[PDB]
Amino acid sequence: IPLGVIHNSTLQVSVCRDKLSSTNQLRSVGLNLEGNGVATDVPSATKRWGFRSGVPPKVVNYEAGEWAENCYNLEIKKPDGSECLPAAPDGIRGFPRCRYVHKVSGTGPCAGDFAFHKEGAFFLYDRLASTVIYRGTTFAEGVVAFLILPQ
Amino acid sequence: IPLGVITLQVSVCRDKLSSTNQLRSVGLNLEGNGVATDVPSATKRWGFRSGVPPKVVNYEAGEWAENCYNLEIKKPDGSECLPAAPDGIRGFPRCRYVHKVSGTGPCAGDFAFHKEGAFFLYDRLASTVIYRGTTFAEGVVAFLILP
Amino acid sequence: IPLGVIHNSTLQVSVCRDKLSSTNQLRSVGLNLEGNGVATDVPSATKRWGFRSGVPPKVVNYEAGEWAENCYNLEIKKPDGSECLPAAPDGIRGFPRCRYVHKVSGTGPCAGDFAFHKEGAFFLYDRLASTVIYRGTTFAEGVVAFLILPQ
Amino acid sequence: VQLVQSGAEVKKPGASVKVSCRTSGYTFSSYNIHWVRQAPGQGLEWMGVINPYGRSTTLYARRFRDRVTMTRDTSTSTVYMELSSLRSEDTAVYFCGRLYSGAPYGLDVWGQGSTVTDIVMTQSPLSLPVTPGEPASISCRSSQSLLHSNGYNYVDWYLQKPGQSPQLLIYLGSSRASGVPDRFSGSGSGTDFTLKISRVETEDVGIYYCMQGLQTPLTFGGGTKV
Amino acid sequence: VQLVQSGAEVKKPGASVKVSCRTSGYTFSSYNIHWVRQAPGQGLEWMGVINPYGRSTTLYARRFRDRVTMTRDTSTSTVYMELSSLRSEDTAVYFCGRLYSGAPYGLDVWGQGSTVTDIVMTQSPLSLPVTPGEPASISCRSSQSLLHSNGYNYVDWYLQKPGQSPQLLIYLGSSRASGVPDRFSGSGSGTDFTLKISRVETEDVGIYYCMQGLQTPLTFGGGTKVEIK
Amino acid sequence: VQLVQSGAEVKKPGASVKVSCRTSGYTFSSYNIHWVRQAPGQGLEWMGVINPYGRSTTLYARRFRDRVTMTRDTSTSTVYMELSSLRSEDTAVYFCGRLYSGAPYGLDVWGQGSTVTDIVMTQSPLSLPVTPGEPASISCRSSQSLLHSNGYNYVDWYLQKPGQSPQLLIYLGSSRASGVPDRFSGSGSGTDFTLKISRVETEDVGIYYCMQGLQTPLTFGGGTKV
Amino acid sequence: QLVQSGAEVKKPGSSVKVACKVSGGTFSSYTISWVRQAPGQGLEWMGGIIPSFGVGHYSQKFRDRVTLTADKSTTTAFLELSSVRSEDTALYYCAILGTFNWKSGGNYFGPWGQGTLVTVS
Amino acid sequence: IVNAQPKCNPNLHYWTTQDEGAAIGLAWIPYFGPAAEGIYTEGLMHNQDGLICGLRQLANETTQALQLFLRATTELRTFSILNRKAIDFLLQRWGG
Amino acid sequence: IVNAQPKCNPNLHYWTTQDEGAAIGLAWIPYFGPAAEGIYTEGLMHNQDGLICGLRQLANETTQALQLFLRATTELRTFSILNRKAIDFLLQRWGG
Amino acid sequence: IVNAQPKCNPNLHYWTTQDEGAAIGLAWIPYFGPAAEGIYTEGLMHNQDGLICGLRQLANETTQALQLFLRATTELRTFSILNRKAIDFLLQRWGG
Amino acid sequence: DIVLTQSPDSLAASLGERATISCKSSHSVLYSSNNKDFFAWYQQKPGQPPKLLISWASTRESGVPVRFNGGGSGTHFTLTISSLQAEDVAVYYCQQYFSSPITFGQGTRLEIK
Ligand SMILES: *[C@@H]1O[C@H](CO)[C@@H](O[C@@H]2O[C@H](CO)[C@@H](O[C@@H]3O[C@H](CO)[C@@H](O)[C@H](O)[C@@H]3O)[C@H](O)[C@H]2NC(C)=O)[C@H](O)[C@H]1NC(C)=O
Ligand SMILES: *[C@@H]1O[C@H](CO)[C@@H](O[C@@H]2O[C@H](CO)[C@@H](O[C@@H]3O[C@H](CO)[C@@H](O)[C@H](O)[C@@H]3O)[C@H](O)[C@H]2NC(C)=O)[C@H](O)[C@H]1NC(C)=O
Ligand SMILES: *[C@@H]1O[C@H](CO)[C@@H](O[C@@H]2O[C@H](CO)[C@@H](O[C@@H]3O[C@H](CO)[C@@H](O)[C@H](O)[C@@H]3O)[C@H](O)[C@H]2NC(C)=O)[C@H](O)[C@H]1NC(C)=O
Repeated sequence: IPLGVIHNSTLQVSVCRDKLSSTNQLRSVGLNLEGNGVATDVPSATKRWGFRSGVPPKVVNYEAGEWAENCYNLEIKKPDGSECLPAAPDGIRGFPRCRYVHKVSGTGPCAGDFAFHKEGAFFLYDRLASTVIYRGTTFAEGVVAFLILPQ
Repeated sequence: IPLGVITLQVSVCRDKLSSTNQLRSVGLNLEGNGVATDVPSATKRWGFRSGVPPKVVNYEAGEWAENCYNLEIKKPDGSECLPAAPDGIRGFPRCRYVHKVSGTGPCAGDFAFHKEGAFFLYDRLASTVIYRGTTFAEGVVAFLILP
Repeated sequence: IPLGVIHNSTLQVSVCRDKLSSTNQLRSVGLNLEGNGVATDVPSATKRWGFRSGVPPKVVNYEAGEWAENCYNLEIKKPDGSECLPAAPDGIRGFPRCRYVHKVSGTGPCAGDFAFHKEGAFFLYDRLASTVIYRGTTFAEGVVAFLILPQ
Repeated sequence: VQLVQSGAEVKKPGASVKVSCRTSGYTFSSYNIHWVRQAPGQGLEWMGVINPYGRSTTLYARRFRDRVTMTRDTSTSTVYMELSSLRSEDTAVYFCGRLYSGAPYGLDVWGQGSTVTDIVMTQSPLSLPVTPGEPASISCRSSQSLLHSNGYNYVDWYLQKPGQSPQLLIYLGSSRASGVPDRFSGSGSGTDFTLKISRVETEDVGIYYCMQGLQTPLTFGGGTKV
Repeated sequence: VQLVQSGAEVKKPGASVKVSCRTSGYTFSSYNIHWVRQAPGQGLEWMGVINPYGRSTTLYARRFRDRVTMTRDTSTSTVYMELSSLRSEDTAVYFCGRLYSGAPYGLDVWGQGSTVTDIVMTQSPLSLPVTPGEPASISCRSSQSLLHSNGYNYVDWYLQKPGQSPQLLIYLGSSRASGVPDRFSGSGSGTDFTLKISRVETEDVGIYYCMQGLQTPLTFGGGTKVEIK
Repeated sequence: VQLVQSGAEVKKPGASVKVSCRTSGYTFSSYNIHWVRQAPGQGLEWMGVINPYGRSTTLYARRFRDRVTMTRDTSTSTVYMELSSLRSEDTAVYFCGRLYSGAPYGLDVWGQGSTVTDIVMTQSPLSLPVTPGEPASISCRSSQSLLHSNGYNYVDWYLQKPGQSPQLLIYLGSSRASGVPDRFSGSGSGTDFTLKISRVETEDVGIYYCMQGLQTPLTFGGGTKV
Repeated sequence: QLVQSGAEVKKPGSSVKVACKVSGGTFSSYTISWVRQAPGQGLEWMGGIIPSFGVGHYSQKFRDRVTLTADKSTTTAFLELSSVRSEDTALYYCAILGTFNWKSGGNYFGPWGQGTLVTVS
Repeated sequence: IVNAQPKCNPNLHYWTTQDEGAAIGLAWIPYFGPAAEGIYTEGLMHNQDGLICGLRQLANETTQALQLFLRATTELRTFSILNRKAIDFLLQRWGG
Repeated sequence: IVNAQPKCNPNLHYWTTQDEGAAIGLAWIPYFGPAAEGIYTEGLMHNQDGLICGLRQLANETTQALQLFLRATTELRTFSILNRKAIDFLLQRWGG
Repeated sequence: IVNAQPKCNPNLHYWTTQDEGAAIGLAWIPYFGPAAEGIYTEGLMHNQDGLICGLRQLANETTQALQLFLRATTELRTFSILNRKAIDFLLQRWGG
Repeated sequence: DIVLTQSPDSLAASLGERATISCKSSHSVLYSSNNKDFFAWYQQKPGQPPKLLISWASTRESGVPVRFNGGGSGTHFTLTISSLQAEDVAVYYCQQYFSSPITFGQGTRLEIK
């Protein structure tokens, strides 16, 4: 994993010069995909979620995030009415800083057990970043990056 | 998280940390502080709250509990107020006497926290919420660096 | 917990020269009993799994494993027709690489909350050695060891 | 239990005022200290908060940020407050409290010291001077409800006895602090907060202040003289 | 975005060969570099894969293990192959391509190369000579179904003009690549994959390939060379 | 599988006794080493247990605690016990025991050494006249139930030949050890157990001892003659 | 689909037998379950049997006073109360009701029956 | 750290729970104190076009590593990646 | 470590299981092993009145920091705090 | 490493998940990715038979320490044994 | 045992309105690895054996109109009668089959207002 040390004013990926004094100097930041100039409307964003089966979801916490101008909430059902998404396990909640929530509802049949991102990005819930969409709870789309903060 | 090193000093090159077994976490009960342990006064220290996740910490050693509480309460409609006991949670092993609770009627929320601000010990898993059907003792966790 | 150290082709059980450059080389390897002089037939092996109660199951992570010529899938049924093996928890699936799957079943008189191993070994599963048998998922009986790899 | 602070000092603008609040009789790190500013006749305004526990953390009011800094020292167990660029209006009396970090339990103990240079709340009846022996009521109203998930209203009430420090009467909805006569009582319904004095006594002269503890800043009401 | 390869070279069977591929225009650290060999009369064979990531991990075809080595350099953002003994059987042009490591989006850019001394997919038609302006159909058959649990078939179709680098036509089963005319239309049954050429023009004559990305080794099809006749 | 204890260890009142016990033919680290005492009297006493593995954790009885120590030889593969505060009552014959740490599968083989200065269990006959070509039965009862959650019975029976080191007869209820003829079968359930020699041959006579392993401190029965 | 016999009146403190014949499907491996719909007092699952194993998995409250049998000779499930009391006047249904492999012998569900009424004199 | 993004946001607004201020004043008893959404503090970091608009490309470049690490491991909820990185750093220099 | 608590209890009967020598004898295999509640070593300190209720005062002091830390993190069961303490310790000592 | 084991297999055919060889091509994005069984790299160890028998014996010897450690620990799924070993090593060497 | 409770004991709504029935289990009945949860709703019209309305708390049975909707997780489960009809008057029953013994809720009587 590319660890990004901070210079006095800049960033360098990675030397006895680089020093850190405790674990609090290690900061995991979650940056939304909207900060990368990506389209944010529902029809274009919905195309970035697909359905797959045979791969388990893995979740990684992140310490800090950014405000989400548009954060998404998903609740879809195939016409049999079954909840295609997994339930949100305890310890996962909505993304805590959102300007406006898109309460997307869909009828698209689920060919796979889980729904993954098509860009390799993570779904942000609270202080956790997972690889699968969860029912009801509001999530952002973003990536987790590791840094060292200055003394 | 204040430390304890050994006289007791709250934290130096003088005090080493030789091996990982030196670190310990001790679940001292409130009994030593001198708090009353009768049922109706004890019930006052627990309050029902909504909107806070249940947090659990691990302690490695405890103290014999003169009284540990096993709470089983029912909402008036019959639904259980306390959450179901999660996995890996068992009762506090070394009670001398158990003060079972038959029920308190109305329950204002789902989680019951301790108003004074002490953990519920369980078995080597101190938690902030009261779980159902498991014998627990009130107490607080300290961290030490042993010789 | 003893730790193994290698010079070129010999293993030394835990010298200042003994060095470990990074955590990546620390490897936990799980080896099957197929080559440990243990009869791999169904009824000879079935005697080694016995039912107990009142003991919590425990799980350990092993990074690497050995191929299994004989691996067992258990779906034991109580005499009344109920199943007594505990449900497989999340994150645990079958042993990855096995040649022949023994679908052993029908052992009526199981009279315990859990099934433990009479020899002391672990059930490997998928990179998760367990001290208990979980229902419906294939496994192999073996042991888990920890090693520091040479640089 | 007893709290003291630096005596009144006089200075001219364009400089700094430095004050201390010495403590005694309690676990120093346990209690937060709230600094409050009282302009003469203008009620009370929450200067800021400091909790000496562990690594010190200080919060200031947004109206007076970048012009104040409080810091505790544990050797002599004293909290020091520094103000800079003292405007003319800044001449006011200064108070330090001993709020409990555990739960909102009011500010039982206070100090005495002056110098010379959101959830809005209202006090609808401005002042009710009445002949002693008459029950009286005081009303405080807030824009946003003070109900909390645990079911306790964090409303507080204080009495400013003439020329003294604020005195804590009703804390945490309707509970009564020790050392307070039982004539004081109140009801908190979560949106409007009422206090019923059973019979006005000569000691009850003074202005009553309502306090919200749910969210920072800890705004104070105008106060009612009774 | 461009890829350049090493110049023309002729070596002794004893002498090894050193072939350099240089990227330009994109983040070199993310895109896989795939190396393929075009031997006339045998179509193409996938030489290997290099991942220009920090660990610089590599993979080689079984037939070429232990004889070919691949190494990247981030200073020039380049990749290098060194062989061991270039036999006369290997007198074939060497092709460098870049593929997004994030998904089997198909090989995008190609080079030229010059070196001078498994899932079997058989294309059913060997050749289709036809007059221009007449639609055509061409398919290749796979022994193992290439359908993925995702639902996207991982068959990729490429077109090689005579004496030029292979050009990508179809990726992800049926999606059309950037810059390709809308004339071509690919369809995938999951085991036998077909494509309709709307109208055949002079430029579109050449050899057609299907390569699968479902499971290593990435096997190329036999290649149907369509000429106007 | 060969084990030998130290030589004739005769001492004087108050002297220190350092007795050793060798291991041969088996893995030193795995199997635990229990040490027991047989006084001139018929009773047996469990002196203590040492686990050679790793950091060599040891356990001693509440009877002779902290009066005695045990120590492992990592390379010599020999365990030795030293007892200092010696007295006349301590004169006895000390014995080794090889118990599997994995499971109470019984004690495979014992040593023999001389020295000269709770789960209460009982046996029914305490003495039994015998006649050749006859079956025999001996009962053994315990205060606490020995039906461990496994369903097995942590009950053992050993024989001591006249003036000989004891031998392992029955372990885990009814599973006899290798080398014991089929005549020696033991049954039981829960509190009560018995050993029934299907036919006491003229050869096999001596003292019989009943053992429990459910809960330390490990205890021994009185013993019955045959 | 399942069939049953008619209503039955029994003196208190006697043995009542209710029969449920399973026609269609395969009697070898199904999960016969008996439920006691009390009139206006919800339901309760007395217990279930699999004809292959032949021993019913009685519920904790009905283990003492309920016996079950499954016979493939005529493919019928018989339920017998050891003793009968007035409060046991309720609709007894036989259905195919399973659990999470706790007693799953086939699918998790099946068709119910007409239901037998039992009354106490 | 070359910014290959189409458009990059020059400023950042970060919410963070790791401040030790959190419910500064207020309360810390869980029965009292803030809800699940009141812990967070916030700040506006727009210090330079070096850190910001570079962190985004750092995330683009580290997402592959994080995906491979998650596909390798078998623990559902990972919380010790930062601890593992700290141990790797500290142990690299003092290899002996 | 001065105790402001009303009661100081010099007696500290402590049970623990980290000793790893709790099951000397019996068995270590989980099948034949002891019960789940019989794996405990028991003792009493008898060191000092000031040390035991000194620990009690320390536990009062540290409960606030523990509550803050548990509120900050999102992991339900935080089994690894001693590892955090060791990392912080040795990293501030010999780090960099 | 003296085999008390009755029979040592002189070679092992192993599989690993930490190695990167499982997805050299293919893709990292889980959406276009291998199944749960494609995360495995094969390997073979005909050579070094004495090493393999010694490693068998090490596995035998370390079992009961693992069982005792698991029985004492309350955490059901322990993934921190290697991290704890790194702590123990480096703490032992550079602790004081 | 897993005891079930239904919060609306007798909910009545007029024609065309949205009808909610909540049912709070004592234990979790959502299987962990397979996200499927084990909870079923039964519509019993008086004088007829109950019919399985929805299984796994989400999937609608064959012949059942799309009107009937299911949702919820863990302990809390919800049955939604999207648009009440004249014929929908009946009793509704919870059933968990995550672990024996099978337990049914007391029942909700739904009738035209
Ligand atoms: C750690 O030590 C502190 C310092 O003594 C303990 O604080 C005590 O906590 C009690 C219980 O909340 C408080 O007493 C309060 O008194 C008011 C008076 O009106 C009453 O209304 C409340 O209901 C409550 O009884 C007070 O903060 C304090 N009391 C004393 C005598 O110190 C704290 O309990 C100790 N922590 C633990 C875990 O034992
Ligand atoms: C590590 O290797 C040792 C050496 O073989 C293993 O110990 C042996 O384990 C077997 C069980 O597979 C024991 O056999 C049993 O013996 C009892 C009598 O105690 C007998 O009644 C049973 O029927 C069964 O035959 C054996 O005694 C024991 N010791 C020896 C010297 O062989 C150990 O199991 C291995 N550990 C692992 C984790 O595989
Ligand atoms: C990091 O930034 C890069 C730069 O934008 C992102 O790459 C983008 O990746 C997506 C899919 O991985 C590309 O979409 C594809 O476009 C081709 C063009 O024909 C189309 O055929 C495919 O069907 C698909 O739509 C996108 O083009 C590409 N960006 C650019 C400028 O080419 C990448 O996603 C970013 N990573 C993260 C983690 O944010």
